[PDB]
Amino acid sequence: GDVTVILNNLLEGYDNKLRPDIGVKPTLIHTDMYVNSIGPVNAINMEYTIDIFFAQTWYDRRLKFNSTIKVLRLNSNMVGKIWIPDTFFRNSKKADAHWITTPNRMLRIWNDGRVLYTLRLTIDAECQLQLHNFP
Amino acid sequence: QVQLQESGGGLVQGSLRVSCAASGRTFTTYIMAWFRQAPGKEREFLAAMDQGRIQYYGDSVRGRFTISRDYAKNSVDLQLDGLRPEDTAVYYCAAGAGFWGLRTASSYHYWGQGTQVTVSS
Amino acid sequence: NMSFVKETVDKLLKGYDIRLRPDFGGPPVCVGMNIDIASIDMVSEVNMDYTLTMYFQQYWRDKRLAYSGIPLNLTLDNRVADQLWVPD
Amino acid sequence: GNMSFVKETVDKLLKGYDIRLRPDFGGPPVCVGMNIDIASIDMVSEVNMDYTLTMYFQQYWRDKRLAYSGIPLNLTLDNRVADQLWVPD
Amino acid sequence: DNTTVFTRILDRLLDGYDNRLRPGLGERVTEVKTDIFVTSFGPVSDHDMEYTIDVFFRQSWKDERLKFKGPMTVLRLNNLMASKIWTPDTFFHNGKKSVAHNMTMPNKLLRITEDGTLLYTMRLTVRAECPMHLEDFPMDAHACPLKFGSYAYTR
Amino acid sequence: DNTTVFTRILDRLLDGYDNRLRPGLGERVTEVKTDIFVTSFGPVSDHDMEYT
Ligand SMILES: *[C@@H]1O[C@H](CO)[C@@H](O[C@@H]2O[C@H](CO)[C@@H](O[C@@H]3O[C@H](CO[C@H]4O[C@H](CO[C@H]5O[C@H](CO)[C@@H](O)[C@H](O)[C@@H]5O[C@H]5O[C@H](CO)[C@@H](O)[C@H](O)[C@@H]5O)[C@@H](O)[C@H](O[C@H]5O[C@H](CO)[C@@H](O)[C@H](O)[C@@H]5O)[C@@H]4O)[C@@H](O)[C@H](O[C@H]4O[C@H](CO)[C@@H](O)[C@H](O)[C@@H]4O[C@H]4O[C@H](CO)[C@@H](O)[C@H](O)[C@@H]4O[C@H]4O[C@H](CO)[C@@H](O)[C@H](O)[C@@H]4O)[C@@H]3O)[C@H](O)[C@H]2NC(C)=O)[C@H](O)[C@H]1NC(C)=O
Ligand SMILES: *[C@@H]1O[C@H](CO)[C@@H](O[C@@H]2O[C@H](CO)[C@@H](O[C@@H]3O[C@H](CO[C@H]4O[C@H](CO)[C@@H](O)[C@H](O)[C@@H]4O)[C@@H](O)[C@H](O[C@H]4O[C@H](CO)[C@@H](O)[C@H](O)[C@@H]4O[C@H]4O[C@H](CO)[C@@H](O)[C@H](O)[C@@H]4O)[C@@H]3O)[C@H](O)[C@H]2NC(C)=O)[C@H](O)[C@H]1NC(C)=O
Ligand SMILES: *[C@@H]1O[C@H](CO)[C@@H](O[C@@H]2O[C@H](CO)[C@@H](O[C@@H]3O[C@H](CO)[C@@H](O)[C@H](O)[C@@H]3O)[C@H](O)[C@H]2NC(C)=O)[C@H](O)[C@H]1NC(C)=O
Ligand SMILES: [Cl-]
Repeated sequence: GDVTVILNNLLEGYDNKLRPDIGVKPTLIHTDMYVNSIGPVNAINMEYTIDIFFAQTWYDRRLKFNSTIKVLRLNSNMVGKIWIPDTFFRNSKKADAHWITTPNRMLRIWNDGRVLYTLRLTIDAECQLQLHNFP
Repeated sequence: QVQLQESGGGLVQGSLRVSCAASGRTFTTYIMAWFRQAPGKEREFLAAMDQGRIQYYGDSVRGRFTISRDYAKNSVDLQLDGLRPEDTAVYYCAAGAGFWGLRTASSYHYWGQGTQVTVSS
Repeated sequence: NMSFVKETVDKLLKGYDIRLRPDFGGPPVCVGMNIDIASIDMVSEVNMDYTLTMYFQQYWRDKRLAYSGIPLNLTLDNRVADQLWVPD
Repeated sequence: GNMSFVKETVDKLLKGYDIRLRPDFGGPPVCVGMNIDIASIDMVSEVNMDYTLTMYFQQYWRDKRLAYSGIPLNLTLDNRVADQLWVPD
Repeated sequence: DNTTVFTRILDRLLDGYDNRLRPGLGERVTEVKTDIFVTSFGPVSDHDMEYTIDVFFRQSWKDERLKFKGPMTVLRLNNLMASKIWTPDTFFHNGKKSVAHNMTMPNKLLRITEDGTLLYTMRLTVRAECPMHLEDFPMDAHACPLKFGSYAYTR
Repeated sequence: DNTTVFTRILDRLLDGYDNRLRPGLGERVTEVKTDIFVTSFGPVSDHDMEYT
């Protein structure tokens, strides 16, 4: 298959331990977010729940491919195969991805080497409330 | 009022089976034990069985005496094999919570009347 | 270039014994530790415990992982921590 | 049985063992006997409308692929071999 | 090199080793010497009729397959080596829901002596059943058990 | 053995199979016929605005 050989060529010699532009320049990650729902605000624990689709776009010249196909649209299988940013939420008391039925993640690689990586998340983030004027 | 009846033979020349039946209280969650008292000697621990079907035995009677429990009938049985002349004694059924024990008689609150057993060569 | 960095990392990870600590027969390995306390959440009287979130960072020296010709601190993907030795 | 002999026997049994296929994949159904030892029942809850049950659940079946000879004793293997062996779903 | 000899020793020990078979299988009984250090006796929950206990659970046994000659008598190895060898399948009969801590790493240690004596200790939090008789409550006293043994291997 | 033919069939089926690509990629739209059998309609949590 054309897509199969393209993927094998892209992964041939690829090192997911190293970020793109390890010694050249910083990797630029364009971030996008869709808030499905801001869950309840638990004032006792100083936290609120938020459900989001979190998307990150960047460039990896190792994943450039020349072909009539302009974009490879893939499920969560190659998320662990390619390098992924180690984005983490600083003010998260507890966060978890979604795994039903399969991992709620999506990958899309363009011929120019642009990688779009989206995933569903539910985060319990802390929020220090000043309750002087409550309610 | 709680009672612990015992039954079994009195004289052997040898195998035996001494049974003990409880009344007035369900001992499903208690440890049921067998003790022995010879003339002059102090009461000693022969065997015990726990709610988890775990069996504890004294060193003198390990591998010879076998303890079992029927939880439906609320009874504890002791099969005796390889009897010897020094096994002659009064055998006591007991039930308890095993506080500080499983081997000390003081941990058992309920006691049977005792059954004589004698071995003759 | 990235090819030289890839070769250096592969050379470092080749023949690395995760079972042995940095100086298995030698003197003890010195480990520095520092903590950044992100928050303390639930000091519970009934449970007699507290919840503590932190960035816990350990510092040590492993001469097996020394490299030359790359004037950079290589921040590797966190998956390689499974391949490398770390304190228990 | 000697250690090396038992090792070779187990390796022979597990070599070429297709875990994806049930013990008699071709024709007749495989018979599975089951036994339970109830360790405890803990929390019969009206609020949650459920009860908690701890048990030893034992399954018994026959796999002709795993038959061996020359070792009269039964082989109790490490529990990680269950991942290599087929078991009922 | 200092570490290459120990790497060779470990490779030799694991060469042909079958962790599925207990030591002395089919020829002798594996004798496991055990001890417990209770780091903290957890709180008792009367409602659940249970209690918690945090323990260093130490086991030790002889494995003639793992004897070696080397620079040192004892190899204080990483806990990863434990999974590559046979270890007892000890379990708590009256345990309800126990935890084997793995923060930051698996809280285990394995030490192999030159003669083939293995020491293997774990950090555990055991939540065990403690049935109670509450007729004398609150002036009652209990004897909470902690019972453990092999799951698969008989006497 | 009787099951060796099925083992060979499965090995042949998985030989060269790429599970990263949906069936009929670049040739048609993958049609998934779906259905649900509700074995038990769980309780409704009014506090969470939720149901199992
Ligand atoms: C202390 O001890 C703890 C207990 O040991 C320990 O926790 C465990 O840690 C391990 C290691 O970190 C965890 O393992 C990972 O789990 C990830 C998923 O996590 C979610 O799911 C698991 C349950 O996992 C099942 O479900 C997922 C989702 O579908 C599957 O992806 C898994 O394979 C697995 O499926 C089986 O089980 C299902 C039922 O559960 C069955 O339905 C199914 O049929 C399978 O039998 C949950 O446990 C997680 O929750 C917990 O952890 C989170 C995170 O901390 C907490 O927030 C939460 O509260 C829970 O505590 C969570 O829900 C896996 O993705 C991951 O595996 C990928 O990476 C590893 C390498 O890291 C690969 O080896 C592995 O193959 C996976 O990669 C392949 O697949 C991904 C996904 O598609 C690809 O992106 C990737 O490229 C790669 O693809 C290739 O291979 C595939 C086949 O392998 C192939 O299909 C592809 O096509 C391709 O070729 C890994 O398994 C484990 O979950 C933790 N928890 C438990 C309870 O075990 C803890 O870390 C220890 N702590 C410390 C400090 O040491
Ligand atoms: C739902 O229920 C199912 C069924 O009970 C359960 O499945 C079992 O899950 C476990 C955990 O994922 C599986 O265990 C793993 O199995 C693979 C298989 O390896 C063999 O694969 C084939 C043969 O089938 C051959 O290639 C060869 O024989 C392989 O040995 C192992 O590879 C896994 O090993 C790794 O993890 C071990 C535990 O930590 C390590 O001891 C071992 O060294 C391996 O380490 C990995 O990580 C290291 C870094 O941490 C890395 O350095 C190593 O290189 C390596 O990558 C592991 O034993 C088991 O097979 C499943 N059984 C099945 C599918 O039948 C599900 O997990 C369960 N889901 C839940 C609980 O949510
Ligand atoms: C390997 O395991 C099998 C299965 O456990 C062993 O066979 C079984 O041996 C026991 C003990 O002899 C048999 O049970 C006993 O039977 C009598 C008479 O029915 C009964 O009074 C006892 O209470 C007890 O149940 C059991 O029936 C038998 N099982 C079968 C299927 O024949 C076998 O001996 C083991 N081999 C070795 C080497 O240990
Ligand atoms: Cl709210």
